Amino acid sequence: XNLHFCQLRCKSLGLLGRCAXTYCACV
Amino acid sequence: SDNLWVTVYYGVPVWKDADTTLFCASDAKAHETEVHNVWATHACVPTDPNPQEIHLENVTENFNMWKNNMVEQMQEDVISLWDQSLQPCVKLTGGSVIKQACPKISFDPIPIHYCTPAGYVILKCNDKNFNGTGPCKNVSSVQCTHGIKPVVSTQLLLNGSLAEEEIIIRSENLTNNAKTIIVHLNKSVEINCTRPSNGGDIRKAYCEINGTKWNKVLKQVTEKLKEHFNNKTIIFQPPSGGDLEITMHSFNCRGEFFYCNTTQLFNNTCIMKGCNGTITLPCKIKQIINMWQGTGQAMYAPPIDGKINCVSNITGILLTRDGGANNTSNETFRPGGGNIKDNWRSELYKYKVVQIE
Amino acid sequence: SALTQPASVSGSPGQSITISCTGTSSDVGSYNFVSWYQQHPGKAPKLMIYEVSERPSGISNRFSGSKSGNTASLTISGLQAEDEADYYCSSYAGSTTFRVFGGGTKLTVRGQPKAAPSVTLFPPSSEELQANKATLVCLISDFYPGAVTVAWKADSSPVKAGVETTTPSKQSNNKYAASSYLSLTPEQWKSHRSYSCQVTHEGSTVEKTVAP
Amino acid sequence: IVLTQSPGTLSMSPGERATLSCRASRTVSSSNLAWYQQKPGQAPRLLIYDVSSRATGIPDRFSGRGSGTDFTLTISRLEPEDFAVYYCQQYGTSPLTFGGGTKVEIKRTVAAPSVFIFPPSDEQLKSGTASVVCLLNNFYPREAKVQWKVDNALQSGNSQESVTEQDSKDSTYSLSSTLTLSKADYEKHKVYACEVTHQGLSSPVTKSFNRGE
Amino acid sequence: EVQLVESGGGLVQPGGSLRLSCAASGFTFSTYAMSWVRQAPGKGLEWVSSINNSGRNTFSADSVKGRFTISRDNSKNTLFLVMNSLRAEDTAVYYCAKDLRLGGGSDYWGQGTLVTVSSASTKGPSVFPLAPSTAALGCLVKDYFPEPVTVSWNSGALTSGVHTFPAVLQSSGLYSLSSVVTVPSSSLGTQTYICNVNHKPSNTKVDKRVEP
Amino acid sequence: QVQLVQSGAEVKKPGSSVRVSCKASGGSFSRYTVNWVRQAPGQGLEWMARFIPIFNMPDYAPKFQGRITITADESTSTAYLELSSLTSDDTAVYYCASRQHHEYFQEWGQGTLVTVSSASTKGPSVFPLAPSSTAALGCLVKDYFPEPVTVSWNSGALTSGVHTFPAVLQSSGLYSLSSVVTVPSSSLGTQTYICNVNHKPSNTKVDKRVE
Ligand SMILES: *[C@@H]1O[C@H](CO)[C@@H](O)[C@H](O)[C@H]1NC(C)=O
Ligand SMILES: *[C@@H]1O[C@H](CO)[C@@H](O)[C@H](O)[C@H]1NC(C)=O
Ligand SMILES: *[C@@H]1O[C@H](CO)[C@@H](O)[C@H](O)[C@H]1NC(C)=O
Ligand SMILES: *[C@@H]1O[C@H](CO)[C@@H](O)[C@H](O)[C@H]1NC(C)=O
Ligand SMILES: *[C@@H]1O[C@H](CO)[C@@H](O)[C@H](O)[C@H]1NC(C)=O
Ligand SMILES: *[C@@H]1O[C@H](CO)[C@@H](O)[C@H](O)[C@H]1NC(C)=O
Ligand SMILES: *[C@@H]1O[C@H](CO)[C@@H](O)[C@H](O)[C@H]1NC(C)=O
Ligand SMILES: *[C@@H]1O[C@H](CO)[C@@H](O)[C@H](O)[C@H]1NC(C)=O
Ligand SMILES: *[C@@H]1O[C@H](CO)[C@@H](O)[C@H](O)[C@H]1NC(C)=O
Ligand SMILES: *[C@@H]1O[C@H](CO)[C@@H](O)[C@H](O)[C@H]1NC(C)=O
Ligand SMILES: *[C@@H]1O[C@H](CO)[C@@H](O)[C@H](O)[C@H]1NC(C)=O
Ligand SMILES: [Cl-]
Repeated sequence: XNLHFCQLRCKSLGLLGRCAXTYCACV
Repeated sequence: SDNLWVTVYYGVPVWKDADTTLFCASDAKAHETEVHNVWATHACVPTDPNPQEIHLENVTENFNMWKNNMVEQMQEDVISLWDQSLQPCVKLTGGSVIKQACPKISFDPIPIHYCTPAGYVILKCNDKNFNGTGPCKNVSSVQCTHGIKPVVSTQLLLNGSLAEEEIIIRSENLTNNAKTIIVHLNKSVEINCTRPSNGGDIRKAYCEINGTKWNKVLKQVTEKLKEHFNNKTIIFQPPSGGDLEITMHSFNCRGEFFYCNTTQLFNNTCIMKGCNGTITLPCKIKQIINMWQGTGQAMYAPPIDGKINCVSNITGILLTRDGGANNTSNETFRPGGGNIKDNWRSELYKYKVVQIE
Repeated sequence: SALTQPASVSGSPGQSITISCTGTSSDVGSYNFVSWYQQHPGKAPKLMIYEVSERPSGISNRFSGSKSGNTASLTISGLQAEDEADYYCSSYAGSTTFRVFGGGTKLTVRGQPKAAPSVTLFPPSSEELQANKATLVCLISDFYPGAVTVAWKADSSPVKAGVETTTPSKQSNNKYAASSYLSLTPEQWKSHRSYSCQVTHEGSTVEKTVAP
Repeated sequence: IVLTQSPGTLSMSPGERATLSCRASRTVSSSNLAWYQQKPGQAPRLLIYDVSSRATGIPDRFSGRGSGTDFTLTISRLEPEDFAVYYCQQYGTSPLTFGGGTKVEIKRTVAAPSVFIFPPSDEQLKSGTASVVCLLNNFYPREAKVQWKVDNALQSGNSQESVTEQDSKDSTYSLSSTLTLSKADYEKHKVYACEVTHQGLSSPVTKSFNRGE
Repeated sequence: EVQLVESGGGLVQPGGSLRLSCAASGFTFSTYAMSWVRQAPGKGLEWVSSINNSGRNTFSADSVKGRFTISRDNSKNTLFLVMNSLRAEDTAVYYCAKDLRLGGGSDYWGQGTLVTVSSASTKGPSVFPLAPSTAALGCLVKDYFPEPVTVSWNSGALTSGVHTFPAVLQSSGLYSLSSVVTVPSSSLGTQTYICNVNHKPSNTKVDKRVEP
Repeated sequence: QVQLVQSGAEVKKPGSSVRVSCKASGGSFSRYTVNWVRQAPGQGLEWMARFIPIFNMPDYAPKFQGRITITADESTSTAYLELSSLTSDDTAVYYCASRQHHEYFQEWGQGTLVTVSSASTKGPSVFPLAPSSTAALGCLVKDYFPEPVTVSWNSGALTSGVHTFPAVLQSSGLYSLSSVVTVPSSSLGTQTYICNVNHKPSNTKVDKRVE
């Protein structure tokens, strides 16, 4: 992957979000 | 009898690209309680003892690892493998908390081969520095793929094949940073992971890599990368954020779920204070994980007692580039992975289904 | 049946017999997945041996499998009355052939002696020739071993057509019966001096003849 | 793809290394090439395979190597049962092909032929055909010329010949030039000569006979 | 214990279609490779098709390819065989089998279900007397479908030496049985017999007579 | 073990078809194993046919493309070759040879002489080759078909000195060879010598050499 939840989680670390299959990668 | 009957063929016959349902084959033992064996005896046929290869002399066929339906099918099967064997106690998926039994298992991957049915044939690219896309000039046909262990992991590819000749870089589009980069190594380095039996934190584990043998391979990985990014200073960093499954080297060893920190593996100062000796990466066994299968969380039972140990050959590295620095005398790479289809591509890159008639 | 077993095998009570199963090198000679099955009349087949020489739980230790080259052998020691049945072998044969079975082997156990069949042949009924057809009823009863060759004659030359003969089933008597029906039009019926059923049974020949 | 062995004949006495080699037209691929020993009256025999691996059964003597286009069938130390024809075949590439072969003849000192001549048989002339046999016996080397003369008119297209497969003991040859013609023509002429060129002859030897006798 | 119950067999015509079902119980259905093996009446065993545990991969014989397709519903512990474009040679008992491995031997079989591919119609028999020439008489039941037929002699009273034989399927999809009772050659014309035949499959009845 | 044994020698008219068989024993078979090679009389080896796996078709040598048919019965463990529209120079010894892991042939059959010819089977006419001026003598064995012929001397007594020459195929289509033997100048009456020729079918001719 849910990308919204990922983007949001990453924003908290000052980063954008991106799915890695089912996971959440921040860059 | 002895593995492999090689043959030559000329002109004939016509074939065109197509997709079809491939089956698997293994040397699974129907007496084994081990879970890949239990799965493979009833998922896969017994491997043929007389495999046949056929060099299709003077043909050039184009390949593309990044669109290969064989990969989507292996994923289908490796999932079925896990849903059968590694049943989590609690699985939080489909707006549902699914409680099913989670007994402790005997787990270690065996190879599975992928095979075409009647009317279809696998074409294999033997060009020894084949990146993964486009023309192949030493083509051959095979009944099945090589043995591929369905080793599910991130950052480091394990127990796979090596690149025969030179280190190979693989990407759907290398100038695109968002595209994952598979590194096929030509020489493997052992990573020796252990949860020791204390008799006490049962989740504290570690991996040991010969930091000598490694930091050589990495300097070569660097120099190969130098070629693709006009001689630029290739530079490693930790993963800039995300889930633990991809921020750490995550893999399954003896059934247990290992998470290991690869900060020490990508040290630029070694590419000579310390470095030479043994790199010891801190690991942590986890029960609650995110699932590679589908999106969701899952919990497995606490780890077994006694000494858990896996020694794996590192045969590839999944990296992502940073980008925006283009610009800059530098290109930054970070441990990646997460898409488990990329693992199956790391083996099925050289294969390609085709229809005969 | 790409595996060859002998059609029938016999043996005396208490003695050992060996049913053989011969295949190609791309099945029995490439794989240790030779299975053996038992089938009594009208019942499911039953695994006696699997993986060449393994014996499922609660199968008599008298049964035992073995392989040599492309040939697999089933062996029953201490042969008993009950073991009289059909037996099929089977092997894996690569991804396309997949699974081959033998023709099957009909195992009988000896004791009762040879005895030629009591043949009984009838001509067509006028009630049937009123309806403009003719069929001759050759009745074969009380023979052993249970295997007959039936050869029909028209006058002197043989006949191949209209012949409808049944695989011999076994009687309450523990011997075999059979049946052969030859269909002719009334035309051909009259057109010949005679017609003969001719039942060969272990060298022998019982021959009954009927005529107008 | 074509493959050829120079030379046709390789005359070398026992225990003498010196060797022959295969040679591909449009280069046979990967080390994928074998060779065979064929003796007179027998089937071919697998010697070496891939390029240097020696078949089960073969005791050494027979080395061999090559890679690109030049594969040497490697002699070193011959033997009495090692004088045979040696063939060669590439697996790798289009249609499987063999190579014309190289005969290893036994070498010896030069020996001129003992030329024997035979008039036709009186039994034969009853049938209307006359056959004049001229034997060349126990000579070396193989190459020899036999001219037929009828009243010293030179004959051509009526005289076939064949030769012994080199004798073991002596290591020599023999040859039968059989001059066939009609009894009509036989009785028409008188003196029948068998002129023999060779090597060990300063002057060409002629053997002759007149019609009976 | 493992249980496999096949269902959905029956009578069907050439080109017609059926679906078979196997109800699995007493084992984890979804982890075992399963197979269909058939047996034509009185012939050997033939592997028809197999399916792997997950159901993603199926295997079938050439003599059945592109008409039969094996499937499974692992949620419903069920095995299927869709049988399209049927032919006379597809006539067989079809067994459902739990395999030791995919392509290996089958360690439990169901009781099978019979599929009869026959372009044929219900019909009463043609009833004809088989006369005496110590002495034997009998009576012919010709061209009926389907099995069985019940037949007695003199209200079922006589049986001192009756022998109602086994039925014959003709190369024309029709069964044809005969009956035969023994007598001494001094009953002839004084005593009457009868041989009541009935074909409940129709209700067709004939209470005929056989005389010299 | 692994041994291959082929059908008997055969004689065929031009524009006809021959079928040789090759039965394998004590090894591993399949269609792929057998390759077919030939050799015309005293000429080189000539490869002809194989079976390509996977695809799995026959592949032939260009020379025989439309004339040839390769086959393998797996249960019988036999291979077959079928050459059609035969011509006088398809006469050869046809070998079956077992492919191994790489296409090199380790087992060869004993061979099969197919003699294509429109000549009729015939026994030889033997004639004296008489001495005059060691001393030589011999037996000319003319106009026979097909191959082979045996030639012995005094039933096997004489072996040292003999040179039974290879056959030569006359323009007629029949073969003809000579057997000679070298003997001491003075024994021509004291000692006798005779030649035993044996053609199948179906001749023995025991001839004598005086003078
Ligand atoms: C085969 O390769 C040769 C060069 O090695 C060349 O002459 C020819 O064009 C090629 N044929 C095909 C069909 O590519
Ligand atoms: C591995 O690959 C590199 C090319 O990137 C090469 O320089 C090195 O010699 C190779 N080493 C081995 C052991 O293959
Ligand atoms: C792979 O090689 C092709 C040219 O054959 C090229 O288009 C592609 O960029 C290469 N990929 C990489 C990652 O170098
Ligand atoms: C590769 O990536 C670059 C940068 O993201 C992009 O401009 C280009 O379209 C891509 N190339 C192809 C062939 O799609
Ligand atoms: C894995 O490690 C073992 C032991 O060093 C070695 O024999 C094997 O070849 C290795 N495989 C790879 C792919 O590196
Ligand atoms: C792996 O590490 C453990 C603990 O340090 C050690 O006992 C074992 O010998 C190592 N194995 C190898 C193959 O180096
Ligand atoms: C690490 O590898 C090097 C090179 O193979 C070897 O010489 C060294 O002994 C190894 N180090 C240890 C601590 O085993
Ligand atoms: C890995 O280790 C480094 C150094 O201890 C630490 O800064 C980093 O946060 C660790 N990574 C994760 C994902 O815990
Ligand atoms: C890199 O290596 C140096 C020298 O051994 C060491 O001081 C440093 O802690 C290492 N850093 C990382 C991030 O591994
Ligand atoms: C790699 O292979 C070894 C030996 O097959 C095995 O013990 C180990 O568990 C494998 N690695 C993983 C991550 O499964
Ligand atoms: C093709 O690759 C094979 C397998 O590595 C190799 O043995 C051979 O040298 C190559 N052949 C050709 C014709 O390119
Ligand atoms: Cl997070």
